[PDB]
Amino acid sequence: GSHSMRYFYTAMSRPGRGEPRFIAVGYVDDTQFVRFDSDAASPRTEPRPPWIEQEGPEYWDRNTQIFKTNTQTYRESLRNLRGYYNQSEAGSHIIQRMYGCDLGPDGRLLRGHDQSAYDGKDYIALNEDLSSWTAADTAAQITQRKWEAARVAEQLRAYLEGLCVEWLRRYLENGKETLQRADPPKTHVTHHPVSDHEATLRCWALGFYPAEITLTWQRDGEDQTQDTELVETRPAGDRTFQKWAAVVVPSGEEQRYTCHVQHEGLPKPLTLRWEP
Amino acid sequence: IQRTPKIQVYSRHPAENGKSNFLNCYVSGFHPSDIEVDLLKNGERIEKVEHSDLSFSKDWSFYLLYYTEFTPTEKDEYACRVNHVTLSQPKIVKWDRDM
Amino acid sequence: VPLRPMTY
Repeated sequence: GSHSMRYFYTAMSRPGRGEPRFIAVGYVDDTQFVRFDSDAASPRTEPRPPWIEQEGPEYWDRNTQIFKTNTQTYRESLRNLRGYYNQSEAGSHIIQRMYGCDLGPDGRLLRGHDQSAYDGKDYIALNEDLSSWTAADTAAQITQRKWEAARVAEQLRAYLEGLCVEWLRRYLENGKETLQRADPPKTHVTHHPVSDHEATLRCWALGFYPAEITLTWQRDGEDQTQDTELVETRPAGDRTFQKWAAVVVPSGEEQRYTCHVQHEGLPKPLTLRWEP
Repeated sequence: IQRTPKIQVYSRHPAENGKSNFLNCYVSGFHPSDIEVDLLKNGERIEKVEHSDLSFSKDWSFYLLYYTEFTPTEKDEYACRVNHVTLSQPKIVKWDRDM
Repeated sequence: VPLRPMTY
C-alpha cells in the first residue's frame, strides 16, 4: 500500500540510577510527529511536525494521560518480566513495543500490527488475524494469558481498524503537502581509482522522500547483487534521505556498468552511467 | 545479545568550503540504547550538538541522528566520537567528503 | 491517539 502510522515505545530499567525511563514516538510513514520522555522536566507529549500543532488541548491531554500511565505501567512490566525469567534485580533490561496500521493506495486497511520485544528479542505479537497471539516462550505465555483474560486482542482489533485508520487519514489530509508528496532523488555517479587496474563507481541518491528506494548496479545488464556495496539509508536532517551503491570495476570497463534507481517520486525508473 | 553501532559521518548538503551546512553523525543498528555521541572539530568536541528522539527499526535495533551547523574548509578536520557498552574504547570516525 | 495502556 502507500501509507502507515506506527508508535514506538522503549522502556529501560537502570538499577541504582533511578526509576525506569519510558520514551514514546509516533510516525506517519517516515515522518515523526510526536514524542514523550519520562525523563523530561514536566513530561508531556510534544509536537514534532507542523501539521500536528493544530490539534486541540483535549488531544494533547489525552496523549499525556496515556503516556504518563504508560510510564507507571511499564515499570510494573519490567518488574514482571524480570521475575518470569528469574533474573537479578541488578541488571538493566528493555521492553520495546511497536504497533499501528497500514493503508493501501485505496485508503482501506491492509493490515494491523502489534509486537513487543524483551532485550531486543521477540517476546509477544498480535497475529495478522488481530484475534490471537504468538508468545515466544513460556515467559511470554504468562503475558498472553493476562491479555486473553483482559480481552486485549478485541480492544486492539477495534483500535487498529477504527481509531488508528481514522487518525491516520486525518493526518494525511492535514499534512498532505508533505506526507502525500514524494520527492524524487537527485542522482549521479562518481569514480575513484583503487589501483592501476580497478576503480570504484558509486551511485548516489540524495534528497528523496519517502525512504523507500532501490539502487542497483548491472554489468552487461546482469545484476551485480553479490558485488554491490550498499550503505544503509540515512536521514539528511531536512526530512529527506541519502543512499549510495558502489561496485569495483576493471579500469577501461566502466561503460559496461549501469546504475538503476527506482523511487516513487520518479516519473519513470532511472538508468545512469559514469560521465567522464 | 548486544549489537554494536554502525556509524556514518556526512553533511546534509554537498560540501562547499566557506559555505554553511550541517554535519551529521548517524548511529544505527545498536542495542541496548545508551550511547554517547560527540562531533569533533580538529580533535575537539563541538558544544551545541543536538539529536533526534530515540526510535528503532523492524529488527528492534535503535538509531539516532546527531547534528550541528558547520562551515567546511580545506583545513579543518571533523569527526564523530562514539561510545557504547559493546565498545572497549570510543570509536572515532573521520568525515570523508566522498562518503 | 495512542493505544490504551496495559501491563505485561
